[PDB]
Amino acid sequence: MEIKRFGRIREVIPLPPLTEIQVESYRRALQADVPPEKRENVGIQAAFRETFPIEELVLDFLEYRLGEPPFPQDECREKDLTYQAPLYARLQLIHKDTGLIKEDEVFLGHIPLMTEDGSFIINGADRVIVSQIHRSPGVYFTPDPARPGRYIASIIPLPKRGPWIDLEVEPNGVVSMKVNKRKFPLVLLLRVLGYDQETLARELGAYGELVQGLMDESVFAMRPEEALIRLFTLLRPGDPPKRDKAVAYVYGLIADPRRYDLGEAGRYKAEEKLGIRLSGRTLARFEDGEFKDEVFLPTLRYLFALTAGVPGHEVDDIDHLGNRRIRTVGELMTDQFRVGLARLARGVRERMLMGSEDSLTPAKLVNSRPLEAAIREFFSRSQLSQFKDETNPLSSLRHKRRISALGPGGLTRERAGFDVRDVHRTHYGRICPVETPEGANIGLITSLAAYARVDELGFIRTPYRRVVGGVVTDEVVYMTATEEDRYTIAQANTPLEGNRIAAERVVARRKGEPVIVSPEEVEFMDVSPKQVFSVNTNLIPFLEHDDANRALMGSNMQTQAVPLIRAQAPVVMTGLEERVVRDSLAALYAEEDGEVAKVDGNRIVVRYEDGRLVEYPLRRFYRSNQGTALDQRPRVVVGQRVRKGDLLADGPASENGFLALGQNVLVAIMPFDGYNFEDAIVISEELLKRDFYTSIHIERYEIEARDTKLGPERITRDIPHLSEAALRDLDEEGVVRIGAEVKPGDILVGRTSFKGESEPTPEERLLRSIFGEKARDVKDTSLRVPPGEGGIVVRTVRLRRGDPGVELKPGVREVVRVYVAQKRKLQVGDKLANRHGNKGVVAKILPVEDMPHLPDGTPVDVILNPLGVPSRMNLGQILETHLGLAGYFLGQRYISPIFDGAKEPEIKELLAQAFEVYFGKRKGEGFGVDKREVEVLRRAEKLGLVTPGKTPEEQLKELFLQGKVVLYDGRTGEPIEGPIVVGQMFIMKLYHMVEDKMHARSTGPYSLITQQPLGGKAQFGGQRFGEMEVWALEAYGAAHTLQEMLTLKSDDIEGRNAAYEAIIKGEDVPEPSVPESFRVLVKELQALALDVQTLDEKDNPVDIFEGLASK
Amino acid sequence: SPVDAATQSLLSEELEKALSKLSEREAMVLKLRKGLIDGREHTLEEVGAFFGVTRERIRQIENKALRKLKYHESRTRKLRDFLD
Amino acid sequence: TSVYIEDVLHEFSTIPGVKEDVVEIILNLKELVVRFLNPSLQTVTLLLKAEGPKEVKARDFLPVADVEIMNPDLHIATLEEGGRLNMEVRVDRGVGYVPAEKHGIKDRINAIPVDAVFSPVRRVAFQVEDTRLGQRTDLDKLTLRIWTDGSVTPLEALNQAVEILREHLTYFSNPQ
Amino acid sequence: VVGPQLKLHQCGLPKRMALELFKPFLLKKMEEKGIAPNVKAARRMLERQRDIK
RNA sequence: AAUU
DNA sequence: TATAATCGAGCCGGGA
DNA sequence: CTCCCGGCAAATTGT
Repeated sequence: MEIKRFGRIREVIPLPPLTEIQVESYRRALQADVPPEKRENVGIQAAFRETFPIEELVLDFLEYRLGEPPFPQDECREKDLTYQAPLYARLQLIHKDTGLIKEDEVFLGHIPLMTEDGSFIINGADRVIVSQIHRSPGVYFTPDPARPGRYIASIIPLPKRGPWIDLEVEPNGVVSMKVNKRKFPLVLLLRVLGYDQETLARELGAYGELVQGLMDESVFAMRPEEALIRLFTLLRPGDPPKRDKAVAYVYGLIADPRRYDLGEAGRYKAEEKLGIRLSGRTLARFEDGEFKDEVFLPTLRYLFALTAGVPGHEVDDIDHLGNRRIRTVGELMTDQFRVGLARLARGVRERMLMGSEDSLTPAKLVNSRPLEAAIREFFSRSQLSQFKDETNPLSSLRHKRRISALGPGGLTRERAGFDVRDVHRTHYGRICPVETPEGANIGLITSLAAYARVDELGFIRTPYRRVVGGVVTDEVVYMTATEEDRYTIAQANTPLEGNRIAAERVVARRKGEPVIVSPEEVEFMDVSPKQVFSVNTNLIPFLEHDDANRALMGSNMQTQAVPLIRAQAPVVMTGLEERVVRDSLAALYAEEDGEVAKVDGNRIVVRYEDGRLVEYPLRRFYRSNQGTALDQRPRVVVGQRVRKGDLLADGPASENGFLALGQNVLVAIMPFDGYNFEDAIVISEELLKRDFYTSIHIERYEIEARDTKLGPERITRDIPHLSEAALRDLDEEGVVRIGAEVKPGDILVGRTSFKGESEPTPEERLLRSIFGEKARDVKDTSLRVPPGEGGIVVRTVRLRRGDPGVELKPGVREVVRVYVAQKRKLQVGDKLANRHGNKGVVAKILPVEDMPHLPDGTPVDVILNPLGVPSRMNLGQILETHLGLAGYFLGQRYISPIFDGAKEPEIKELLAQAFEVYFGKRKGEGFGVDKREVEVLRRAEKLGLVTPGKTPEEQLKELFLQGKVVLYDGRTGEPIEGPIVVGQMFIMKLYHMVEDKMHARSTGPYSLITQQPLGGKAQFGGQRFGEMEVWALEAYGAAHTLQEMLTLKSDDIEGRNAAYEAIIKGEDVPEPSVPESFRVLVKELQALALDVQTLDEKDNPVDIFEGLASK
Repeated sequence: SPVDAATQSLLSEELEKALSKLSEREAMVLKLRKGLIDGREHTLEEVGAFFGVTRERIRQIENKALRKLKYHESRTRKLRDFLD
Repeated sequence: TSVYIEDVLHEFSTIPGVKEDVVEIILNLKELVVRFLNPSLQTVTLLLKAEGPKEVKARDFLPVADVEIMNPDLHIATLEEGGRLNMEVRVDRGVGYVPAEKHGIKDRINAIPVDAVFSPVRRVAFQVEDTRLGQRTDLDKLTLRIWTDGSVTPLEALNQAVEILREHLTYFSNPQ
Repeated sequence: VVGPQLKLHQCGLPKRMALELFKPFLLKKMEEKGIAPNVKAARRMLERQRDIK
């Protein structure tokens, strides 16, 4: 079919590589493909130079190398292994006394590798490292909230790489410095740096009242040494002020490039704000035996001039995106590497004391356990290392571009107010204003804008076009927020003739503030509207018509779309849906030009120009993290001539290379008999018939057989007391056969466990004895299908001990995994959504004959209630339908970009051409206007919809141009009394499916200490009837209902047993007993040496333990 | 669990209903041999000492006791469902 | 209603040499329109064996007496050099839409039950137009458009429809 | 899910949910009707989903 | 981290 | 059982 | 005043 694209905007540059924030960051950290002498000092390289040399014997760092991975990516996932490279380091040991040099290359453990698409494999599971926003290091000046006319100067280093410093000017007039919660007069520190009153008096004197608050006579009376000892006694009480000890403490706090690290970005921000040059990343130096100042005097100088109102001095906006920077994967990982490196150094010095002080190499001196643990800790347990969202290809693409303000070195959820969550003006073009979580995390987690890229310092830059004179260049400059505030930036839609600005007045920005400006004043221009929003937001056509709160839901919900076997691209696209599939890496493309040699379900073989025969295996029905099926399908045929970059296979949720998150269905907007109520959705059974919204899902089942003190667990087909019906589908070994249909209760893997010591009860001994089946040594522990699950068995993996290549955790003989697949047809309770935030659960499935239908017999697919539109103010879905109607008859799909889209006249033109096909066909076939079409036309003209006095064809066309048609009720045959909006809409089946959520429990597992039911469906849990639920029962005055919740249905052990027995005997449930959790409370208060006594009306003790606890 | 408490209780009650339908002398031997009394499964020689008879005599009343037990079971179908 | 492909254990399988996965192959078999000439024949079993670089269409099914394939051009599987496709498809007569989970029909162990859309009727519209007997006005002219897959005829449909409706009106006979 | 046809005092309750929620009651009724020999046998019949008549 |  | 080793490394309200 | 301790919605799921 035809693809018609709208919009007049010529975008000078394509979207950047979308995972570059991930891919480029880690490559930069490892530099594995760079030869060691040419590596720059960054990432891993910089970490080594910081930890070494290790003094105390001196151990020095030469170079490192990364090996090749022990196992490929597919293999790691199979075996629950981390995808990683061996790290080695060449170290030379020197004895400073002797001169002796022993050198060896020591093994430091493994480092995890990033895959091509920017993710990790950590113990078999795919993970993503989320970038972290935080305050950029540098020197900031903020207004003091208490005293309006005064200011605070803060010197902030990288997280955990030094303390925060505050320079406050107290009301008494002296400049105070705050470090580690302790305050003192800053003058003391100035003297330690070697400043004398001559230098300080003459330097800052220009500011009249301020220089005197710095002057303290007693401090000048003492040399830098007396001042150093004096300060140390202030900061560390009780520690003897030994002269070598004070240098050591103070040096480590200020001048040590090992214990105090300003950023590289910190240096630039400092150099730029104060107009100085830093020799390094420390606030001071230890040079020529004394301390030599770097930062403090320039920072003190700026503070005094600002309080005085000196021109050229400003306060810093701490939420400005120039002062807030991104910590990418590489930087985050390197930080953990540096910590692990420092612990290993602690280990070196302790080994340089014990055992032979002579006979030591680097191999005996280095224990890498501290390093392996630090990295394993970051990847396994960090708050920024998250389980990959791979529900659909877009899920993972969005995850990698997310920005978190939480995690180790940022806010807590109870610790962040409004300012951080707000949308700052500098977010324009950098961080998306729409795509953020609804709920507690709103504004803390955000997403990178489409055209944004993070530079080497960690600041987000966004592209703009140069405008010189009135000419718009094609040169794009990626700008930081700080640099953007200098210019006047015109909007991207400002009219153009050629490269010349064609409007006399343009809409532009100065510091984000909107302003109207002449073409002479235009320094730059936005590249595109797409640059303001995230990738998800950019997939919403007609976004300009949707209220943001709903567009937010639209963005996020595409993340949850389940891959459909029939998945299709939307009939109205934004033009980004090709790039997302390509950068996602689900789809497979041709490397160079060539010819297709072979096409299979399992593989595609291509003959290139090179003559070389390249084979691309295809991932078929593989189970993703969320159980959606990632499966690739071949899109070319044998012998097809393909070019470089031509599509070879479709990934999941892609159709001919376009993102397919859903289906295009014929929708009617109208109430329908209350099945539409309050966002519910009505669908045609025709959708299931043709397998729309059907998705494949795979669940993984696992079981271990382990050594016990009672003897081995065995995986066997021999299970005590089981029929051949129950074992039918198990193979020789006890594993369910591939292909069998398994239903709840069915055995997946047979297993036996040795009966404990209190073996069969004497009751059981005698019962079995009666039947002459002597009691077995083992019990049936087999893995079974959980309630509500089941499907077709597609795979089994078995891993024993003693088979090549596999070793399990201690005690585990063998591990068996069963992969079970299901084709899920759409059903009542499943959740649907469009890209505009309209979401609802399927409440009714009508037979095709009940569905409203067009006069020519075509029934609609979905009926959405119009009551969902007006309050939500998301009208893009309406425009989507009109253009979708036109496309249904013209057989075409459209690209309408955001904010430069199809407009009403253009949609009307397309609709007229459609009407010609929808109607002229009928008139030629020998059919005229319907009687009922006339009745509706009568009522429509009463509505002012059609012009009175035109022919029925003319009026039906007037309605068709409003996107409305005559609709017949399939029940009656009578028309709907008014014309109804009908068209093609793009709707997704989200990951929330009743099959997953339905749960019920009579009785089941109980908790150890409280004896209350466990929680959650997976444990067969009970529902929590919490405080507020108890209030409800109380307000109803339902005392006996409530007491049941508190006793027989929970932790009253005696009561629940008796209550169950009564129900199976037909008796009424007995009166309850003491809840066991009260007994727990009583004993816990006794453990606190508090005597809690239940007493009767006579004040005599009542024993709620029934004699069991008294001697 | 509530189910288990119910199940084991019902089983103890049906077992006793069947053992009272045995002579006292031949029901006590079965209880001593399967451990329902004292928790231990007594040897054939020990049961001989407490009823003062021969090790073979005690084996004989256990099989006839167990056989008579088996007969009452085929008749009332009471204990069959507890075999799981 | 059911499919057995040789050396295929379940629906999520894939066949060497064949481009389509089994899910798509069964999706194509759901479009097969199969007419039973003998009214007494309620179930049959089509056989297909193909190899080599050929595109299997519905014609390649082995002809069976009293059975006509109304769409012999329908694509089934694309096979490539060395690709071998051998299957047995069980076709039944029935009513309405009976999904695979419902009937669960398997001729043999490795059989894949298939969702059955039995109804031969593809589309139904009816026009109501104005007419007169020249004295009286607002009379109705009724035109029923009926499309079918060809196994049953638009007219045959209409008679069965009328016959069903007639038989239903009988049910009003015995009151209580 | 919305249930327009319900009277105000009613709700739609999935049969599979009700079988679990009412399971003890259901066992007794399965005994009165000859559907199972006794309560213990009735529960075993509900355990496997293909065993439910 | 999700859903309401 | 014996060279000698000798001091660590988030905002808010309310009540003493 | 300053500081020190106590608070800071519910149910559900997921690796």
